Amino acid sequence: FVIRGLIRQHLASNIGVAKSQIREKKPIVWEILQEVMQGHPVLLNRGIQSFQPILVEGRTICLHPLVCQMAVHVPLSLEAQAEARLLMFSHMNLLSPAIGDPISVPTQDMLIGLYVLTSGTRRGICANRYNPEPFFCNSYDAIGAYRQKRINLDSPLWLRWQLDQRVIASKEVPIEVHYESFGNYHEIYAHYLIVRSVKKETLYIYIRTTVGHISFYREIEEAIQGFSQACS
Amino acid sequence: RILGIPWGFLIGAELTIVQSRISLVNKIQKVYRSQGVQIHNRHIEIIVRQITSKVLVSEEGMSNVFLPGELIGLLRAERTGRALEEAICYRAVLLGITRASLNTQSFISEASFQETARVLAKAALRGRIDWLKGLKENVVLGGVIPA
Amino acid sequence: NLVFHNKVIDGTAIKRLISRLIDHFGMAYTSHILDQVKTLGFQQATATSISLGIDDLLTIPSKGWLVQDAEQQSLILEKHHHYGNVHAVEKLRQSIEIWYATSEYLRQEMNPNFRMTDPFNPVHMMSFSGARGNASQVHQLVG
Amino acid sequence: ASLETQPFPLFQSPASEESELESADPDFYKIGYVRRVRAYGVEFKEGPDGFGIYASKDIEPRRRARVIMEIPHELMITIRQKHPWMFFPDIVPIGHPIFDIINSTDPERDWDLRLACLLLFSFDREDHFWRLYGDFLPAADECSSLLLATEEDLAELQDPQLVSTIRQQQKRVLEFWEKNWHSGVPLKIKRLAEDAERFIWAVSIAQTRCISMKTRIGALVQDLNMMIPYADMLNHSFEPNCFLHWRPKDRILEVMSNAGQAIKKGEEMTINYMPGQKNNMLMERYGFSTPVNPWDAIPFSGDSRIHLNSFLSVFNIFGLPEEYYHDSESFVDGAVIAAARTLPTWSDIDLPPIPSAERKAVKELQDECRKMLAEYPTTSEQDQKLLDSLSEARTTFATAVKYRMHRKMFIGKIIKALDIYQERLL
Amino acid sequence: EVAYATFENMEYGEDFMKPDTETYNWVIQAYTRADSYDRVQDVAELLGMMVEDYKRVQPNVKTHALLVECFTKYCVVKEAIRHFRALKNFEGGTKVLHNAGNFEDPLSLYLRALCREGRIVELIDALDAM
Amino acid sequence: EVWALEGFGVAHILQEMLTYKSAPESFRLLVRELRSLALELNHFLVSEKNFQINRKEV
Amino acid sequence: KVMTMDIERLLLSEDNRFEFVNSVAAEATEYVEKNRDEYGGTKKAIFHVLSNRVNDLGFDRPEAY
Amino acid sequence: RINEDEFHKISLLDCDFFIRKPPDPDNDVYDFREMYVTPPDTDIYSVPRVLAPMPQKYIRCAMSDYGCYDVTEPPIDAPRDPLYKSEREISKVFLTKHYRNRRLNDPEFVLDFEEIYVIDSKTKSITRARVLVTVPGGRKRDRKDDLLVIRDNGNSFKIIHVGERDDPTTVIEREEWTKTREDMEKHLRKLRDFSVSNWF
Amino acid sequence: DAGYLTRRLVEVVQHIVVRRTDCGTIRGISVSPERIFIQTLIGRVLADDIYIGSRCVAFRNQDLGIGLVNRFITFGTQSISIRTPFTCRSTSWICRLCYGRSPTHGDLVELGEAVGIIAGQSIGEPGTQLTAEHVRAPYNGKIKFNEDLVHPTRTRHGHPAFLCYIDLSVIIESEDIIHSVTIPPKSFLLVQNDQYVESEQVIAEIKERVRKYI
Amino acid sequence: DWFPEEPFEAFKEMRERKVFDVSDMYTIADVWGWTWEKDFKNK
Ligand SMILES: C[S@@+](CC[C@H](N)C(=O)[O-])C[C@H]1O[C@@H](n2cnc3c(N)ncnc32)[C@H](O)[C@@H]1O
Ligand SMILES: [Zn+2]
Repeated sequence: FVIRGLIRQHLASNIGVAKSQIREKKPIVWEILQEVMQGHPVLLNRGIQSFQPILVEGRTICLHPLVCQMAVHVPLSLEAQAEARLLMFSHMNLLSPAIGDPISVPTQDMLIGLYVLTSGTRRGICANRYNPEPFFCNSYDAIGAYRQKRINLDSPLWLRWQLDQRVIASKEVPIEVHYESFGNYHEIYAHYLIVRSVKKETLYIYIRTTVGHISFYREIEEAIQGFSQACS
Repeated sequence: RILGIPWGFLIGAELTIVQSRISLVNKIQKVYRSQGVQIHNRHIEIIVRQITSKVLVSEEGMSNVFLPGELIGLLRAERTGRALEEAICYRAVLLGITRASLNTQSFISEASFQETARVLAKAALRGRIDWLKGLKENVVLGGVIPA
Repeated sequence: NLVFHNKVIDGTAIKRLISRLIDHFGMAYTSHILDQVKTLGFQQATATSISLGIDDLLTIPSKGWLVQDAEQQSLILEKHHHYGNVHAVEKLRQSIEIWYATSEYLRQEMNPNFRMTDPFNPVHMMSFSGARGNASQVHQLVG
Repeated sequence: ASLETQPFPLFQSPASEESELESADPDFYKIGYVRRVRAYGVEFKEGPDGFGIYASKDIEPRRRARVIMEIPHELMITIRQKHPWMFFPDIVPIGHPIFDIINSTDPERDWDLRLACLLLFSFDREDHFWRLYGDFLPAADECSSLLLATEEDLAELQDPQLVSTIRQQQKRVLEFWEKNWHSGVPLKIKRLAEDAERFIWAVSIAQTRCISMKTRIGALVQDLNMMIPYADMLNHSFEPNCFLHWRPKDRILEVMSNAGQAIKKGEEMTINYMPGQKNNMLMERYGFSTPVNPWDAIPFSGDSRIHLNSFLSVFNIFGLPEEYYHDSESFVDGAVIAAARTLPTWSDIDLPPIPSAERKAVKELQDECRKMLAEYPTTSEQDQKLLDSLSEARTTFATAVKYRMHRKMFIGKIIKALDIYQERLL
Repeated sequence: EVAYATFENMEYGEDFMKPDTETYNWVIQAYTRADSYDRVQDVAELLGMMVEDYKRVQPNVKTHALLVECFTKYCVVKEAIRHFRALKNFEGGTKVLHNAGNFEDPLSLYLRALCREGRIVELIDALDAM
Repeated sequence: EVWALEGFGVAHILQEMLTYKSAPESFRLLVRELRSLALELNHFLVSEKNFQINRKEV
Repeated sequence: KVMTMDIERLLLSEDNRFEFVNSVAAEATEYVEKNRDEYGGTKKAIFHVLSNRVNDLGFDRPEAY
Repeated sequence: RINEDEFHKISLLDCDFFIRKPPDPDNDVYDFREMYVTPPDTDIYSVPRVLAPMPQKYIRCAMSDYGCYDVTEPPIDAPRDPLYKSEREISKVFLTKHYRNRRLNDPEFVLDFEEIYVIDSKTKSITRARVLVTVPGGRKRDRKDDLLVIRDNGNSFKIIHVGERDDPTTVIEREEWTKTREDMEKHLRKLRDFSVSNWF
Repeated sequence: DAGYLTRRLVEVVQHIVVRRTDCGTIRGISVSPERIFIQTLIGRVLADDIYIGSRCVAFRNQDLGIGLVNRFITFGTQSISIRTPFTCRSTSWICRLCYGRSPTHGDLVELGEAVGIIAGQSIGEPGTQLTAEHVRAPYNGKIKFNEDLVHPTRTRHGHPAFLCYIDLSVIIESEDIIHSVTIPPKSFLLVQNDQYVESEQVIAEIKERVRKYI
Repeated sequence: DWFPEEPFEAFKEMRERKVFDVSDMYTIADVWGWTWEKDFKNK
């Protein structure tokens, strides 16, 4: 395909000249090799799965950790290249067929990272020496306060959950409610607070959470948004 | 004895084969389940369908249609038992894996598996036709895979 | 779309999440969502550390008493085996079974001990999340 | 915006009384967009004739048909066309009295009553999409379906057979309501249609908006009658630029613009509700008529006949009788195609038309058409006057007037067609 | 095999393409006149499938004639006599089984089978049917 | 790997990997050695149009 | 990056994945027969087929994205 | 049986209560005699278990729900079924008298926390809350500064001065602490040395 | 062992391909009564309708989704009849309905899918992975029980013990309160009427034939 | 799970499980209407 590329650019007049330039390994050869590799898939074989190669520095083949002496193969015909790209990609095969079990699930460091990411607050006796938190109006204010070292990853905070649908719960009745004489009341729960009134309506939920939990939710929401950006 | 020669063989095969299927699906999947290595039954059931696929014609089944000891599919045996009066008789057989292969009509799938010389000798004496279908017998011929 | 968790990601919980994502969005979204959660996991693992030290491992504190118990019984039985009160098969079966019993207890009290008394212990998080080291392997280090 | 109640279609457009296509309320699209509806290159517009879909951009031609809309199955309503009643959004709880009522319908005569029961139940089922969508359905005073008419309108319909069929439909509906909304029904039924007007409205909507298709729900290939909350806003045409199509993997109804057709900004996106039904059938079910209806018929009994093939060629009509179409090669339209399907006609292998006897036949059939027009008390343009100015926009009455007018206008086009055919036969 | 491929296309297709009696006749004819191999088990399978289709397929003259052809070209006379005893009820059944005297002659083969197998009380019935 | 590729149904890659990347000449060897054992491994294909029994080049 | 969502869209469009991929291979080989421009550099016939088909779906993707 | 045209349909989780109402522009007034309970849509009625003295006169009340949330989190089928569902489960309702039956817009509008009626979905029952008042002044105190705390699954009611109100943070912290203290004792008790150890 | 098993299974089922939409089978495998009752149904197709009274709840050749199985187990509809591969009319190929939901999609399995070899692999490769309770004193204190209620025995270890075939209540007089423990029938109580017991000490316990040489 | 050892109870299970029932017990003499064959076979 490098020879065919050198013919396509007319930089070699015959296949022997193309082979001679390939032997000379001049930068032109690597530019045409980058042109050839662009959009051409290859099979990797341990266990046999196909990927888009990208020309990389060094000499040892580089593989993605979740897809991880691998052998390498080029599909030669156009029908084979089509079948490879449309059937044989990891995108097409995220499920193990034996029951339909997701293969690529976060594992090793990432999972324990996510575990710590989602460990969040120290609870109760582990958090206060004796028996007896900021509010953030949106999650980017909380992340900003974390970056500015006003709060730590483990530390409890309140986020205004103005998307006041989709509140998570444990089927637990309110741990406490406060009613003001003027008919506002606050419901306090082990995980969140709701301010609502007999006149007017619910003002806001405030969820008691951590920078870690916020980041876990936000980076998935922003991954969905980043993918669906192309839907525009 | 209870159902006589027109039906007793057919329903005896049916009851044997369904009991066997239930027993094999249980005894096999019970291992995986007790080991916690879960699997869907639809993968086991194709193998058990092959193990219980055949019946054999017994001596009292000697006929010009089927000879004794011949192995025929359960569908073939049921349908010919409905259709013909020609002394049809058969009994279910639990064809083990290594005997479901070497009794798979595409002779290349037999020969390239095991007993290659014996398979080829019989099939050449039988003049057998492998009407090429299925995958193992197609990759040898370098085909497009009938799948 | 997805519910806010406010709860720790167990390996079973993330298996549920990823399966539900594949079933809801198909491959199209989930192959990006999971590939970004990779980077999130790497980031938070790098900001943390899961380093293991000689006193990050954490022998269950009553092990000494339990071993002394199993030791004293064995000594008494060995004494009584010399006296001809106990035959060799009973002594053998004690030597097997009382130490198997102790080893099992020591395992069944390893996880509660971490979760109640050192929740953020490295090998606790390693085994309870399922990253590396089965509970048996952690116990064979610790217990 | 996954909440709220009472969004409505601004009634500034249905204010034609003093004497045109403003955008629909953005919430009308938003309630879909939040629920994975997508409109591509089209806009909902609100005329005094209600909603329509219009192209908001010029769309280039494409080799396959091009998607213009996607509606997800979760927002639809469905009844099985054949006896074993099942609901694939499965709104109705098992053992709900609605299932007993819906079973008491005739398997094939009363599909509209079944759909009306589902529609009403879907207005009662909170946080079903139609709880919000019902505000955008035409109310009982603005629906065109003649099930809401009365004798004051049907006297203006002047079509006794169609009057009789409308009367039978109304009788059937009201008898069903009286039988199944008697005082003994549970409150969770009586609250669906506490009066006859609510039920006859629901039936009129079910009739005017029922799509039907063969579909695949997973493995099950099946016949459904269904309501699709944004494909039912497509207006009828017998020359449609779009068609509905089903995707079973993600259970999407596509609205597809026809392959190889370009379309223009402001063009109405239309579909062929039922192919091959006379205007009286469109009045019976949907409650409208169109003058270019290429399947309409005329009660000719004449032995005068015209050379069919010459009638085609003088108007450059092409194709088989099931297929007749017109091309670029300009008054020729669906009414002339209807004429070719309807006039007493003769044909022979190659034999030419008698230039004299065809003019004689033209004269005879023209005087037949003239006496047919003379059977009405008024001309076409008198009804045009009675529609360019009108007392109160009484929708059923205006629909009956549109019907009569369309028929006369048609027969007029028949006269003009025979005139131009004779002249252009030279 | 090339006929049975179409039959297998039909029998496991949509209802509008399910085999009819003629489809069974043509595939039984294909098997019974095969050049090179024993087809009796296939013909018996096809017959059993036709019986399994009893709600939709009923036999005709040509079906019984082809089956008598099969069960007499191969020595299966105890079943041939039964199919001929059914063919008896159709006028011209023996004309069809004579098949104008080509593809050998199934009627002659049947009469010879009855002769050499001594089934004369069936042979006189075949002669009366002729 | 053959089992995996044919599991994906990705059989043109399987054909490439098993034939022109190195009837195929190895099937020619197979038939020739059986033909040397005095067995005629004979390959036919049947014309769908004409029923003609075309003998393959083997 | 994005092109595989188009692939998935077309996989979702066509009623058989294998028949879809067969039709893509057919379209590419007929393209490379009806046109004999070399068309083999930074853009590839498979991506061209996917692009043209998603453009038929109405989506603003350029030839080989 | 009974019609609902003049009844408040107080929908709880396990049943709907029907409470007769007089006409008022705000629909704000309750009969507290014509009490009925109905399975969620069964249109069948019986008198609920009144467990307390109830006012035999038309009076006006605010209403609020002591419901939990629950994440139904159902299994999802192929047509993009939503990977979450969450719904309010009204286990209990509070009806709070208005002081002097003042209307919501009156300048001196105050909730009369002395008179709270509690409706329980699962015992199908009505009760009058035995609230405790911590405020100095008995019946003649300024009621604008009163704040009601409800606790113990809505079984405990305490009127406290507005200033005192514990912060939500310290409430949750104190509940976590009083839980984890008992869990930690229940764990440490298995050790031999527990009998000779200090809380530390 | 795993490698041999995989080779043999694939060689047996190399020919099962989804060649047809519907073999037209008129029969099904019956299923009736729990996680196994789920897994045996999910992604099958019904061989026959199911009705709950007059309410039709599922129809022939409909897919079993989780909601339908949940309805079935809610309303007790036994005899759920499903088109398993055993129901199919061919042994040399399978039709997509008799296989049901795809191994890797939400819709039916796909015509041409090598579900045979997929099954063979999916069974062979997991082959690589295949391979009395003690009651203990929860508190320090004094054991108390009426030891006349229980039979004397010699334990497997030669220790004397009591063997009990009743619900026995054992008190532990701890330093704070009279804790208690329930001992089930058929159990070896290793302790005695007034023994001092220490926390986590075992208090009760609830072939080959081999030569031992002295 | 096992079918009964007694054949008749095994037939009752065959009915109840619908693995085999009397409606599948049919043959040509009962299918193509060869009502005469009753008079031939048993004599
Ligand atoms: C499928 S419903 C659409 C609902 C309608 N857009 C509305 O505003 O409620 C068809 C209705 O649109 C109108 N309609 C249908 N076909 C039409 C046509 N060809 N020209 C004008 N109006 C038409 C009639 O009032 C008919 O009841
Ligand atoms: Zn099947």
